[PDB]
Amino acid sequence: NTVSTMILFGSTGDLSQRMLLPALYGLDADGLLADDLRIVCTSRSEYDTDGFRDFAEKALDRFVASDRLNDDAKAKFLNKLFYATVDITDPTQFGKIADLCGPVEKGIAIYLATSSSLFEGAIAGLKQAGLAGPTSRLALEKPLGQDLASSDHINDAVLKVFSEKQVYRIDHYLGKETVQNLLTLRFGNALFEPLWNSKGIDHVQISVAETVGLEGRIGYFDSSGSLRDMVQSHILQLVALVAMEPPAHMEANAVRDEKVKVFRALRPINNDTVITHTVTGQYGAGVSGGKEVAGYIDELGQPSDTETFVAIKAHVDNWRWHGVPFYIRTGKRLPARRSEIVVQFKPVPHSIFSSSGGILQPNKLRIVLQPDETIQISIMVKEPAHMREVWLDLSLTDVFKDRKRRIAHERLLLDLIEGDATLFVRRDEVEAQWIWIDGIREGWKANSMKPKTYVSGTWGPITAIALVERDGVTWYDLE
Amino acid sequence: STMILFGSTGDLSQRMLLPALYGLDLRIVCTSRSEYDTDGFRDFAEKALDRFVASDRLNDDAKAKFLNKLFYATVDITDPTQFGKIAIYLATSSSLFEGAIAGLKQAGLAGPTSRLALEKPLGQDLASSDHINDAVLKVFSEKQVYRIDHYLGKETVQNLLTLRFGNALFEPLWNSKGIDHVQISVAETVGLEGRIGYFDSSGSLRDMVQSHILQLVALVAMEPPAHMEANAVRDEKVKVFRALRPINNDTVITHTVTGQYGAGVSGGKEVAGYIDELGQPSDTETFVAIKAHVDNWRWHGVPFYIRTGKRLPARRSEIVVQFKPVPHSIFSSSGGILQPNKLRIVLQPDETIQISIMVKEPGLDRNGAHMREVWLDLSLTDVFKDRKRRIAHERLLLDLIEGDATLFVRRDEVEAQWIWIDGIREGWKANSMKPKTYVSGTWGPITAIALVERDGVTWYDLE
Amino acid sequence: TNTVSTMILFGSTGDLSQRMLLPALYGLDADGLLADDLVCTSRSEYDTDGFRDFAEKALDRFVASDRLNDDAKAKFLNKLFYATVDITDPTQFGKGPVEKGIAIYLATSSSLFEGAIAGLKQAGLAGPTSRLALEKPLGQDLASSDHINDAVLKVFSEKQVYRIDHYLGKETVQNLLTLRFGNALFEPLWNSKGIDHVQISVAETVGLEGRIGYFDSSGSLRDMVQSHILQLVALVAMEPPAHMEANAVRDEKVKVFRALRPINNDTVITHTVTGQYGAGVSGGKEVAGYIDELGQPSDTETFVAIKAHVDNWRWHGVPFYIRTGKRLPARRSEIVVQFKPVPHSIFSSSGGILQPNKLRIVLQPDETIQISIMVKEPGLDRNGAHMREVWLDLSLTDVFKDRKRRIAHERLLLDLIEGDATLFVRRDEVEAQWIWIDGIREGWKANSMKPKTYVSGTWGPITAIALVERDGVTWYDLE
Amino acid sequence: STMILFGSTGDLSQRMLLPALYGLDADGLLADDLRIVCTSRSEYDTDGFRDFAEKALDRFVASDRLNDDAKAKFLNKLFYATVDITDPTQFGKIADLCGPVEKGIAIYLATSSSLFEGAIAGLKQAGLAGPTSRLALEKPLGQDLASSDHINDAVLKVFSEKQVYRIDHYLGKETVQNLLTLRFGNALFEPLWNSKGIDHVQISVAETVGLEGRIGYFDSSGSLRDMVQSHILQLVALVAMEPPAHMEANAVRDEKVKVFRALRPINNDTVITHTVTGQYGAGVSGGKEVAGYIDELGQPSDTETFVAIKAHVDNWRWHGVPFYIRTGKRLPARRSEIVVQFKPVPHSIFSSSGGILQPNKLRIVLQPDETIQISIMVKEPGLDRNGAHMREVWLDLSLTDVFKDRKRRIAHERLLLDLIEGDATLFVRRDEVEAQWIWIDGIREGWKANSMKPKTYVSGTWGPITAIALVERDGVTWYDLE
Ligand SMILES: NC(=O)c1ccc[n+]([C@@H]2O[C@H](COP(=O)(O)O)[C@@H](O)[C@H]2O)c1
Ligand SMILES: NC(=O)c1ccc[n+]([C@@H]2O[C@H](COP(=O)(O)O)[C@@H](O)[C@H]2O)c1
Repeated sequence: NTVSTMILFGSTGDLSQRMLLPALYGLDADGLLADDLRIVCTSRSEYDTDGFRDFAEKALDRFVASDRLNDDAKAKFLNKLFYATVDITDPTQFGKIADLCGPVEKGIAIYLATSSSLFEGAIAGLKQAGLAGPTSRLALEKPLGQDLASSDHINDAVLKVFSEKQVYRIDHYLGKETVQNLLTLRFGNALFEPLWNSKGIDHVQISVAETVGLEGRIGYFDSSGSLRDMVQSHILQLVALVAMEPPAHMEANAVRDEKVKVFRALRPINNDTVITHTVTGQYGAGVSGGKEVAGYIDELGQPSDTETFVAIKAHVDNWRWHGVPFYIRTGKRLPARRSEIVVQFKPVPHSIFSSSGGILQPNKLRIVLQPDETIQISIMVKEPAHMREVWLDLSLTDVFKDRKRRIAHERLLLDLIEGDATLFVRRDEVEAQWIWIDGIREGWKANSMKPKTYVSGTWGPITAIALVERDGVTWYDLE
Repeated sequence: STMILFGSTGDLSQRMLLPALYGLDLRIVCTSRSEYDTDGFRDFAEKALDRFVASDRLNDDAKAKFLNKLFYATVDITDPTQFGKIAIYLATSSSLFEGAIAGLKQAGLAGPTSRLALEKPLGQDLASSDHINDAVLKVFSEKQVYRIDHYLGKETVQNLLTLRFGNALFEPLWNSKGIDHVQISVAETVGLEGRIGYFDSSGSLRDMVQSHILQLVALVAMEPPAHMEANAVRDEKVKVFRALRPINNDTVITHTVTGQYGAGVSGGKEVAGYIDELGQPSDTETFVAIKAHVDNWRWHGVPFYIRTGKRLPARRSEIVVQFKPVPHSIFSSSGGILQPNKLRIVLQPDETIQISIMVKEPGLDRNGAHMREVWLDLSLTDVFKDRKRRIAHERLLLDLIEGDATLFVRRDEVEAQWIWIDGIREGWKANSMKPKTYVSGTWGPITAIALVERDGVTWYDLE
Repeated sequence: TNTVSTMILFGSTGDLSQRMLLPALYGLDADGLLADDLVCTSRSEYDTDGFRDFAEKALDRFVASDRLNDDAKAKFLNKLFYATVDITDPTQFGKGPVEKGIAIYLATSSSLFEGAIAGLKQAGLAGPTSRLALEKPLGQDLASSDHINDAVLKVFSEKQVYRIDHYLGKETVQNLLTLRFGNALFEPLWNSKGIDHVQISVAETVGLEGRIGYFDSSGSLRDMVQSHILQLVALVAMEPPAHMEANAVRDEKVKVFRALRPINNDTVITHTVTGQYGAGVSGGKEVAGYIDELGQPSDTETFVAIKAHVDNWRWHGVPFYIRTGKRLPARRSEIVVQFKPVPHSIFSSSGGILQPNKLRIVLQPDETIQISIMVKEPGLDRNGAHMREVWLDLSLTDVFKDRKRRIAHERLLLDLIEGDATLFVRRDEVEAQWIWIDGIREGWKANSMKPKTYVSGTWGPITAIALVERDGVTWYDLE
Repeated sequence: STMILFGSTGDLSQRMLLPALYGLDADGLLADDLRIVCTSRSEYDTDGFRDFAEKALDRFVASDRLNDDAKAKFLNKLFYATVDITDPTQFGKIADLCGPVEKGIAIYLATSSSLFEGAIAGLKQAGLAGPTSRLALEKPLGQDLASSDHINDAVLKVFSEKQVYRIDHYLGKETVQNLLTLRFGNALFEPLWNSKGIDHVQISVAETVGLEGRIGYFDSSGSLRDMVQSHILQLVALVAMEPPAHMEANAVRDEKVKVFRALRPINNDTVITHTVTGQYGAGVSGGKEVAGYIDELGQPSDTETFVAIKAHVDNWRWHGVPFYIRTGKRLPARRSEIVVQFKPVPHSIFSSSGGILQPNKLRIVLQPDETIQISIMVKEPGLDRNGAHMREVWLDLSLTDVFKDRKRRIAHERLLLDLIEGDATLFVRRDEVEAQWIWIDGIREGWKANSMKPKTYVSGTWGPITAIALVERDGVTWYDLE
């Protein structure tokens, strides 16, 4: 089902230069593209197809890794680069894109790199062009909704023209190689699944932490907040991958179908539940990176009711996971850039050792998705009569230094060209994720909850550290 | 106080025990097959003191102290008058014990407050261990007896129960289900020097499987005690050995393979064959391998693959628990071996724990998407650069000083070992089975290589 | 939510509108479940006004005697209508309040179903106000089934469609999930570890007599395994729904349907068996063979037998033995989960049979759940003491004497007047059912498997007992 | 060979043992050569007291087993000499009474532990002791562990442990014997027999009667010493034991002793929380008005007749699983039974629906009937508007119905035959006894320092209100049919 005609919308955007064109050339330069591939890039600004190509070369030079860069391999990729100045608002403009496009039976992959308000106009023009017709796919990587209603608004109006199979919603997460091995680690190994239940598993937690701020995306970040921005998709995907029941086989939908279910089955957070289970944290002026950094209001310059931090004790309510607290924690201006997963297991049924002897420490498996990728499992070992909880450590980066550090889109981009792709979100996953997330905002918006701030680099609001510790567990911290 | 190390003037107590004993610092009495002087025993100790940890010997004023305080005394072990030339260890052998035990006690008196450590196989047939034990227990106290397994005291052997029972993840699969087979391997690069004749009567099997490994097996297969009591531990090991599937005269043909180290190379030098070194024809098995079966609710149908040898290509000690594979491969044929997870701990050669894991390879939606096996390492001897890599024997003497057997073999344990062992012997001897020569530095007879492979399993090689 | 006062009946002339549907409806109105204000169209044209006489003939001799009463019948007789029309002719179909919902029940054949849609749309009956139910044997091939389904879908929304399987209404079939997931003892055992094989048997003493002509089309495997027995497999293997939802439960069956090991053309010689009932004894009486009863020589199976495999985490490697049969020794539908034997016999072989535990759900004619345990016989023996297998028996027929509900159909039917539809199948379910069964038929046709004769009343072809025998498994029978 | 019944005048001998022996004679499991010599403390001195034994046969033995002709064959194997354990000098009369040493002598002390030691001293003078001689004892085996040990120590000093065959009446009943067959002869249970899958265990011996003619012996001990140190504690070991490798006497025991060694100490502190005591009180029993225990005693009474405990085995398998023991006299019904409540379903797929989904339960009634059954949830049949109904149900097995044919025989006949056989299979070991004794001695001390008072319950009532609350605080209840 590979597509030899693809159209790049929003080609004027930073993402297309920053994450799209470099990924493409990276696929080119290695030969994953059928050389009979058309790529009709479209932007409002005016450039000659040879012209646009020169702009792309700048982007390729300013973004593609130097080792990949080759003046021959760039040129071979540019001769598959064709552009066409078009207004969306005017559907009559699209026909010029249509003439460039390769025959429909070969098919068209339609990337949308714009704003969700701009989505509605563009789809209409394609049908007159004929690009709207089946044999056309469609990817989306935008603020395509903040609540259900918009997402339903945006999706319902799309599903009018295409179908779910045509739609390829994309999550930057799942591009990540580390995110992907997680299914392999759980289902390529038979030790984890026996204990991957409510019994022998005590608490689990997610922490996507970053020192960076909302530098540049502020004003636009102020609309999402950490919870709309990172946890809505990115983090709930981690939960799905870690809690999903296995599919019978590695199918796009069957994999999705289990994640969809995990999204569907979770403890809802209600009005009364939110004060107990939710924590907010804005950023105080603080020194981060050894350099003093300004508060959120400092940079924002305006009153703001957005988070930057979130931390939620979620519950998966399925036979397997019912009653296992899932402790989420994301935020900016944190002590380290370290996204990580810690599964903590229930302690041994009986400590047959002396009370004096080191208290047993529950076995825990830790995976850090970013920046370093490592997998470690806690154990107890008698010391050369005492013990130390010592770790069985492994670094993926050490394991495969040679493998190329491809970009997260290079991979995502091809799945879309190749055929049905499991790394792309579905409406069923999308509606459920809002279901949980939305209420949370409405319930705590209805509760006049206002974020408790911390000085930047403080590890977040004190109110947080107690959400976990009033149940008796601590957030994993390096020592 | 005053001890007696009968056979301290020997290899047993020149590197393994007495050289290690330097750390164990009372007047020290030591018997001697080569009966030298008081100062000379210290001088002989001083050469062994030279063969000790460089830092600990250099730091110790003990080497000066050893010259300062020393005891030597014609052992006269055979003589009823073997004594007078508090606790004595029998660094002697089973033969150098029975008469030795009878006479050493009589000259200085005996009864309680006297040591009783076999420090030996202390038996050939059951009757040997039986008779020899029986005459001891009727003359000592059961608490006084300290049968010694050089291994059990080794710290790496010890953390197993902490490993096994301090960790939730290992036990759910530790079953008949969830384990495909277990694998124990005692390797040495060395041949036999000066011990071949004693070894030749004993056999490799008797020297290591009966004492060094069977305990290891218990530690690996035993059901836990309610609490970590000396007898609570031992009572559950006894349960293991007594649940060992007997090797009949029929089970020996298919389930065992004998070997013998031939002539070859070891490292950068080349060594000669075994019998030629002996100078007399030997039918002793330098190398033996067993397909032991333990039958219990937990394990019935889990093969235990034994392997200890001499002049082996490399010396390594470790256990390979290979787990029963995933009930289903949720992936396509094209990507991933999906090789079974295994837990491996190096023991005597180095202390490390590693678990086999399978991780998806960095990949793009190419036609092939393989997942590679990866291991989680812990260097038990690299994280504890603070803890002294102190010898294993040194600690056991502390337990003797306590007078509580924290780790000494029990008769009800021991008698379980021979009954199984001797059934291999009486049996395969009744079938006229003979040892197979193997090149020095190779991996025993090729008859073994087929023992592992008729099941669909292979031994463990790092490469 | 039906707002429905109108019922549509097709195929009344069949031995189904009389034996099951007409008595079923008798209950729906004789206990206040049918509105007082609340049609009969014949696949075979019949003289009219016969039905008021016909129901008394057909019902009296079909409905339960205790249930039967002179009064209840008159109201039912009045409500009933009878127009003599032909499915082949659309104009006939046109010859019914709009406000009342029209619910269309199709008790004809799959081929006749398309015509009914053809006349309804044109007669004025098909309406958003119309809900249509369809018989279980719809289609002989996935493409034929997909053909009819696609046509109905344009005419009717999926919700209006109510795909019928009578097995899903049988009480013993319904509580199967309650048995499995309302009880924690069963689930730990329900895995590749702890289950040796599952064993299903729908047994029948009666060969088709009137229906042989229509049967010869659909093999015993098509008539029963496609719908009835294949649902049983879902209930006995389906992973738990997080919550019981009509679609999620159907969704999880679909997952089970899709995880069956493909019976190709190479796995048909080894994992399937066909049979045709020869001549023998039925009730001390001599009854004739298939080919005698039906003159045309035929390769049709009056008996089938499968060794199906579910290849997921839970079930990979657990054999599934399915044996629908005609002219068999008994009418006993019965699932027999046989569990893995003790990991070790800590008991001497001489005194121990140590037979494996078996969960036997008897679905008909008697409701009788039971479990088998081995218990020591009471005697004084110094050695080799004997141990005897014993059964813990239950009787849903004896325990629920008070509940007193006669038939599955009345619940399913009433449900269509209610519009619930949880029992009714879903399209995605249907199509995964066919593709698996279609392969088994194609492989035998490509592999030229021909039914073996079995004297009528002998469990089946000798070949079945050997399909189990090679694997050590036997066919459970009361001994 | 030759049997001796020390304690011959005992009511227990009259009902439990003399009927059992008749059954062995009737079935011809008893040698014609074998002769039984009985010494009774206070009555029926004449050898023709067989009539007194025959009286015992009538009021106790089953009619079908009873056979007028068969009695005489048995009674003319009965030889009685009046003897006093306290005076050794009269032990001789038991000797000079058949008892050829080569045939050998099987000695039964239906006497109390206090009388145990004295009887042994007479036998050694009589030449009864040492070779060719066995020895049986009884359930109490001493007031305390030191008390049992002092009597114990001298037994092994006199006969080799091979020859002591201590009797725990429960171990040997067929329903008690099957337990291990239940546990390890099937694969269904053990997946869940752990601290994951189980809510709690419940062992309960109930009795409609009080103590009559047993009161003087009874007020020395108490119900826990009477039917717990030996009986109910054996049952606990069988329920919680890790399986043996293969079914050998010591292989079974060595794990049972561990279950006893595993149990957590009640201690002085836990008794307010884990111990409930009762004193049988005047009321109804059997439909009859029966007298209160103190009034029957004729003296103040500190002994329970009822106890209820929250036992804890602290091993890998059972750590933290409460075991609710409850043995009583004048309880509403006679019925020994075990109820395993399995930990409830992990999550409910039909949580919205009304039905409770009660936790599964394995019920084994050892007495008075023999029965195993299983709690399962199954959907209630209904036509449902919206919402669903689920009713719990029982999978039935009446062992007696399954094997009615095989003769039903007294546990003692199995227990006694092994004695002549010289078999220790249903006979307790000293290590078994000490572990049971230390636990009991510690609860008794805890009761002593806290001065707990048996709390009076009515006759025919479910014990004291104190016991119901101890079960209630967990949420657990007591199984009561209906
Ligand atoms: N007893 C029955 O007649 C019965 C049973 C199961 C399915 N069906 C199917 O429903 C329809 C019934 O038509 P007849 O009543 O003419 O057989 C057909 O599609 C038939 O194959 C009938
Ligand atoms: N039913 C019983 O009498 C019974 C039950 C268990 C043990 N015992 C023991 O047997 C002897 C009974 O003697 P009495 O018949 O005088 O009660 C005592 O040692 C007693 O502890 C009696």
